[PDB]
Amino acid sequence: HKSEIAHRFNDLGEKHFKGLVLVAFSQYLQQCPFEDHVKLVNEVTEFAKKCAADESAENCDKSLHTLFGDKLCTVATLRATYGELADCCEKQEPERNECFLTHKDDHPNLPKLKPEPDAQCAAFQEDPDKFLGKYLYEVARRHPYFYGPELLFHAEEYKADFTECCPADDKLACLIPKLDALKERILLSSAKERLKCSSFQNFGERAVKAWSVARLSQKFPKADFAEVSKIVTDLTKVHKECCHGDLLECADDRADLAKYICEHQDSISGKLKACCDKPLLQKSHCIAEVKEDDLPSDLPALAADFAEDKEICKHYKDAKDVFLGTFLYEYSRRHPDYSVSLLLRIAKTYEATLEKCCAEADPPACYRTVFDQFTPLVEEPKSLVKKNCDLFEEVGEYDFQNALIVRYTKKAPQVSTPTLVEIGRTLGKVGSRCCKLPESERLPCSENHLALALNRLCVLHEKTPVSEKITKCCTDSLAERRPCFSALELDEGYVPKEFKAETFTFHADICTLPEDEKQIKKQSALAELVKHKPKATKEQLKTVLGNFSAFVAKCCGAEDKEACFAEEGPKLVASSQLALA
Ligand SMILES: C[C@H](C(=O)O)c1cccc(C(=O)c2ccccc2)c1
Ligand SMILES: C[C@H](C(=O)O)c1cccc(C(=O)c2ccccc2)c1
Ligand SMILES: C[C@H](C(=O)O)c1cccc(C(=O)c2ccccc2)c1
Ligand SMILES: CCCCCCCCC(=O)O
Repeated sequence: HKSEIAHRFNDLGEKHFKGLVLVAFSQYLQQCPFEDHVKLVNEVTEFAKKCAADESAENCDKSLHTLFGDKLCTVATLRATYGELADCCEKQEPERNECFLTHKDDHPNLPKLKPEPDAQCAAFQEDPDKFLGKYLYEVARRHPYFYGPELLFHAEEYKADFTECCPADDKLACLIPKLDALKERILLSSAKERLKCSSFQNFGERAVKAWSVARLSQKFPKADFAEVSKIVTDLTKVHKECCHGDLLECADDRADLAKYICEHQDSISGKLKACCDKPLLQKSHCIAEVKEDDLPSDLPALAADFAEDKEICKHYKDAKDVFLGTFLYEYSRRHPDYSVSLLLRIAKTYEATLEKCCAEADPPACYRTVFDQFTPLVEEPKSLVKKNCDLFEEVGEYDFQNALIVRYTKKAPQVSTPTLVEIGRTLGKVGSRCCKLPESERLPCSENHLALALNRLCVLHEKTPVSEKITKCCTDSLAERRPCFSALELDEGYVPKEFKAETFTFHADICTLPEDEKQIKKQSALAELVKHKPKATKEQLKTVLGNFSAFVAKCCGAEDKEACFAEEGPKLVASSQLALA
């Protein structure tokens, strides 16, 4: 391949090429308007077309990193708007691309995307290509680590909605509950992918491989070790490329893997039939979200190879990577009822037991009971899910969220109120999605979603560290994160936050808000109560938050709303300090 840009343009096609180039530049240049990005994509596409025609032509032989970085570094007002990226532009490759990746702005703090059914249908009918382009741009610049090919698929779902609802007489009623649905899927898809890039960033490639082996083995328990290894190998390279901004290489390798899985469908899973008779982007997405295959009847007993065999210490010392790899593969297949992080905890415990037993006088008598060391690792998560799902089913999403906000504020009262509310709210919505499932599917649903919310929190903590306890849980071990976070207790060294009257002061503006923005104001007050009175019992806090809810409802239903807030507000504040003693 003489011209790498021609190669990728030839393989991907103009439509997807333009999309992936837009995403690539949007994820870095988050402040630059859409119009300006379009002009940048047009110039890049023109260069690809020229190179596709004559591969010996000017600068066509240069690397994709060279061409990308050179182009990024020609953008108007770079030093002023993107001072960090501007410093990278001094450097040669591969140092320059490495600098770009380091200084990629994680949370840009742009306004929330509000659907405009009338204006967006108009823009869509006017020019749909540009309308889809704008969607890629808006999502890419808000989620800088979003997988290029996956975002193209979400753009198709976005398109499908707007083709279906714009013809309809009523638009708002048609689009909002679909665009609300699409926004959740974007948040989850973005979160899953941020965990993969975070895992690479924080724990390296060996951790991503072990996670993938565990997950694919659960999804494809029919597949043999050599098949899982092949998929994990190819998928890791895909994940590495997409996470490191190599969208063109990534889109191509992802398409190839999807083509391989579907060609070898019969020996991988019987659930891939639906996925494999679909178009390109829909196929890849379907495989990624595919239901776990039925357990094979012929899954082998593991006690013989991993507990009873007299030469395991020999197998461990000599054939280590294969032996531990085979264990993780085999143990994962037979436990779709376990979370990925639980399976990696069990693997780490298997290894640790072999280290100990194989250093001592009679190893076989020692490691014979290795499987029984897993029992505690399975019960701790199973109990917390049973316990939290009982609470959720009793009190509902709102009070469950409030329960979690109190729990975490007490664990980490140094963390900002918005973050505490966001995390407690998110893990509340986990209760809503997961607790209503069959009891066996709860733990994986819960602890896998917990991994997404904890990764979120750990990314915010990189931006603004507040707690050494949090830094340790976030950086020490991927497998041990949730346990480490669960282990945290109320820091007895913490100084109760100085009481600001203004903090618990409410006005009539609260009454016009939708129900969830109302909740957030009160949930923000709950966090502030725990911050001022952290030794207050969970029951004391439930009482006071009740008084705040009663007060808001009373004054929002008043003749003079502002006179009610102004009169009753200070009284509620004063009595609450005494109630939380
Ligand atoms: C509007 C402009 C164009 O089309 O010149 C443009 C610039 C960049 C990306 C894209 C796209 O993603 C896209 C989406 C659907 C069809 C074709 C392109 C489109
Ligand atoms: C690095 C990244 C990728 O490898 O996916 C990427 C994204 C978009 C475009 C290009 C280019 O090769 C390019 C070509 C000409 C001008 C500007 C960029 C490269
Ligand atoms: C209802 C139940 C109880 O009190 O035994 C319970 C269990 C767990 C946590 C909490 C809370 O902290 C809480 C605080 C305010 C509102 C809602 C829940 C309450
Ligand atoms: C700083 C926020 C702490 C969040 C801990 C979440 C762990 C899950 C739990 O045990 O509830």
